[PDB]
Amino acid sequence: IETVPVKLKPGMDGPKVKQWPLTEEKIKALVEICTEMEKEGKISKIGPENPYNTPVFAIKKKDSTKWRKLVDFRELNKRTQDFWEVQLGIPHPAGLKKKKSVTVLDVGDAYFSVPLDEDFRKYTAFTIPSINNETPGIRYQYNVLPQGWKGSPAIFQSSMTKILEPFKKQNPDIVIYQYMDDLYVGSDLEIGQHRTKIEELRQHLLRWGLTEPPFLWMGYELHPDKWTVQPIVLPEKDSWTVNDIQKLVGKLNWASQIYPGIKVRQLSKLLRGTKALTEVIPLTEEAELELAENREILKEPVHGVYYDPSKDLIAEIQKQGQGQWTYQIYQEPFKNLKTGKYARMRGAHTNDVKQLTEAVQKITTESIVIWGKTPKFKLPIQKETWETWWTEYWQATWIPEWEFVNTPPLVKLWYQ
Amino acid sequence: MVPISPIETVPVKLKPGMDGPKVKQWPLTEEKIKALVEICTEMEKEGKISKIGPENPYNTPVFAIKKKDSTKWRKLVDFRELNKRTQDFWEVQLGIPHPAGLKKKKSVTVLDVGDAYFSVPLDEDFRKYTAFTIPSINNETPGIRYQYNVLPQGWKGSPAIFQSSMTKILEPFAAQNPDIVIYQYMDDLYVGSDLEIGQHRTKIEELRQHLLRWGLTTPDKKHQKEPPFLWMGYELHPDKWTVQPIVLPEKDSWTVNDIQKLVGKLNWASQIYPGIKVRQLSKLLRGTKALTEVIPLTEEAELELAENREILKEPVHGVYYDPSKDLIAEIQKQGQGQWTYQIYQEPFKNLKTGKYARMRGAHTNDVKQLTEAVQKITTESIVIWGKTPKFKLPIQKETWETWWTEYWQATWIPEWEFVNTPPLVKLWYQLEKEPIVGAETFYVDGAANRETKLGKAGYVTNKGRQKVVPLTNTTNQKTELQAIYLALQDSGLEVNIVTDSQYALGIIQAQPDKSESELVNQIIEQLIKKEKVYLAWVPAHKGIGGNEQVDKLVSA
Ligand SMILES: CN(CC(=O)N1CCCc2ccccc21)Cc1nc(=O)c2ccccc2[nH]1
Ligand SMILES: CN(CC(=O)N1CCCc2ccccc21)Cc1nc(=O)c2ccccc2[nH]1
Repeated sequence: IETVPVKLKPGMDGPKVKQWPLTEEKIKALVEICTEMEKEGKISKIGPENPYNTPVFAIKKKDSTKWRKLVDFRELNKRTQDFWEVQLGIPHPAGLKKKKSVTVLDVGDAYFSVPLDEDFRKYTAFTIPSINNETPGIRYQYNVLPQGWKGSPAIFQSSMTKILEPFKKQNPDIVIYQYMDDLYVGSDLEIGQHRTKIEELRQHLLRWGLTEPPFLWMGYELHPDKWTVQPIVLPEKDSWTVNDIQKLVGKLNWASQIYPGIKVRQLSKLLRGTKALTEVIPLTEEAELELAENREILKEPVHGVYYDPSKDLIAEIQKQGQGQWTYQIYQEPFKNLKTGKYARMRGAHTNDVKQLTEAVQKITTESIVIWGKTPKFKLPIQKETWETWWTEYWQATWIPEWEFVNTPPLVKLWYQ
Repeated sequence: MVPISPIETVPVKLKPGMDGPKVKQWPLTEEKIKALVEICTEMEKEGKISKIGPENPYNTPVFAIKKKDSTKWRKLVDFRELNKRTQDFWEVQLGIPHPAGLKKKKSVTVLDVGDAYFSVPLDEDFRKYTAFTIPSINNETPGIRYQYNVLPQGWKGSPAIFQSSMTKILEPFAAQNPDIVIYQYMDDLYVGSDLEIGQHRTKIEELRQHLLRWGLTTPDKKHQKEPPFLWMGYELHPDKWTVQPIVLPEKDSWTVNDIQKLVGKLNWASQIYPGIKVRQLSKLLRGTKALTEVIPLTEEAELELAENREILKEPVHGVYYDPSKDLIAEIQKQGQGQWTYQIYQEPFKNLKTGKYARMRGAHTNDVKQLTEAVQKITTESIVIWGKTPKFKLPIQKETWETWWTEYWQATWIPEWEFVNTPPLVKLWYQLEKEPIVGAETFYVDGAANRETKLGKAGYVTNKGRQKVVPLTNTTNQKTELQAIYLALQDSGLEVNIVTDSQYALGIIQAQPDKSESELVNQIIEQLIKKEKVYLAWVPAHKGIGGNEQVDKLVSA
């Protein structure tokens, strides 16, 4: 009820970020949403004396019929003080990713009950644009902790810890993690009763709220114990063409950067001569040995692979065709913290961008669970194409950082 | 006395760490001083300014300027220093509406808010920063000191505060009269509606009445202007719009100045006149900074210019936007990385037009450019109409499907239909996914000496066919492409090519149909003639046979 003092990092001003164009329907939704928020005291109209701006848009959450307001606080979040005051930080729970089932709740509405520091409110300024600039953009700022702001969970953490307090006591085995507006609840329990337990949690937030949140009943069911990774695998053939062998040697040469003892020589020696690509080459016993030794090597994990919290997580994505995507997560090249693959994008087929966008969201979710933060993406898409379409497919309350890959990587084949 | 509501004051601050301006007052002529004193005296009576004590340390220079052929004076305050020290404001005036997004209105009235401007008070604590001094006659008395009580003309914050104040006043009136629309531009208000002129004039009077509650005045006797309106470089008529007339000069010689007015005129006209091309005229500015220089006009640009004037031969108009109808966009390929488009609702009536130009780069293809142009048009349409148009594109459905399924990058274009107006965008070649049975296999390599720039390129094949060619003034990358070129040159309609070049493969995997590299363009021309091409990559120096052999052959 009394504000916690909040400031920007030294030497940097508040965000000034251009609002990007919005469709008519997203504009109407925001006008409708912001009008109510204004009546609830959550936001207030602002004057020209506030130069600051942060982009806003509207989305529809998974399995929902109604618009939600999403603010992109990425610029503000970079510029806001790290709140290390009470705690350096939570050590990220390692047990969350080892849980059979993890459920993701939107608790974000809980933030709206806590007022925002008066001096800091101007930095939350955002603009509802008008079609064809026919009317002035409608300018608001936040009076309370905004969703998507890095300071919101940090500040509200006090209240949150007391609310969950009775809960961890009778359920000490449950791992609970908070990231932004999301609450991640893991357990090793069977699903049916796990689901009901989740329902129990929702009731806690209700009773405290009235002393009704638009998004709270939803949940996102995950199974991190069941997430599959991708060791390097080599073909097993009775018949090897010259082409087959060239690709193998190519794949082994690439893996050799990652794995120390990979040998291509006895395999390379089969390539002796100038031969038709489709000609079948019998494997020599030297070659079969070398191929077999390489398999053993590839079965072991990479050596000297560790996570450094002081460094960025980098996620790379390859489009493999037929709705299949591959990705790797690493801080350092050739040391992968995680690799994975996705064939399942839901009703997304004819749209590559929609598939990519969903892929990015899943990879970020997994990254939030494992390390407690978001990776920086390298996207196999032209900037202008991505920047045009991604807001149309975006279902998450947070947003990661991304860069674009303009040169097709050779390595896409090796993850194929 | 009828009590009037005060206009809410906007709090203003100087930039952090900065103080107000202190600037010397210029000496003025005796005749000038008399003028300024007269002006300031009435301005003081009106409440616009106030005399101040000696304690205000701040000063801003004041000038008097002579309007031509005449006796009469205008007062000018130079706020350049105060503006440097004034905080940033939100500028709502960024985007202007585009006529193509405006709606037909049966009636439109224009109101002059000039007098309403000075009823907008300036923040009390900020007034001291506006202090200025009228020099005394012969400097024999202390100069007269004034400060502003209202938004000074020429100050950084005046326009944004003014418009934001006006907007806040207008809000309830607009909200309770949804059947009219109001837009504010500078000193004017544009109030349109579809009401009959009688009911419309009523609502205007109601509006004049509403502004009166804040004491605000709109001129009674109608301004003498009637459609067309000249606004922001446009002509606005009740049923149609276009740009203000574009006249392309006749000139014996063209400088860089000549062409820049010309590119501006052309770019400006391109939003309405279909098929304008600026590339060649823009081409003459490449890496050339001398402004007075006269550049000889290529014949290729002459044809372009003549093509333009023929399009400019007669006036063309756009219509306004009808929300009840669909928005259509059609694209044409003009050649040389140029693209042109029309956006329309009904056939042969354009809302607007435009062009798109290829981004600078080493290699490209028409499908990527078409895709880019679609994104641009998509974005421009969201801005203007708040929605994505349906596209009419000169590319076959099957072509697009083949392209995006095999392209390494994720790509998408929104709802679109094929229109058959040549030239059609197509795929010129597609490489095979698997090696070709029965096709000859060419192992290629190239190498160069970094010092002597001497190199070699060639191939050896499974049929014992071989070539190696000596090269001068070349590089490793160049020799690697030449090798591939030779294999294409010397093979049949179906061929398998093996290379160790990561450079070459990176180029080919980008599927360029045209390049800045003459060598890449020759390779493309060869690819087009092939029935089937399979390109395989191997790592170099791994003792890969026939690759090893040709590597040795080219490194000698
Ligand atoms: C024909 N057309 C435009 C027009 O006459 N003017 C009149 C003056 C120039 C101008 C500048 C911006 C917007 C409209 C106009 C009618 C019209 N159409 C509109 O959609 C509109 C929306 C808000 C306010 C006035 C408006 N007027
Ligand atoms: C050329 N490349 C793929 C490719 O870029 N394709 C092949 C698939 C379709 C296509 C269409 C237009 C342009 C290029 C392409 C085939 C290939 N075949 C290989 O055996 C190979 C072995 C090692 C490393 C890379 C390789 N690449």
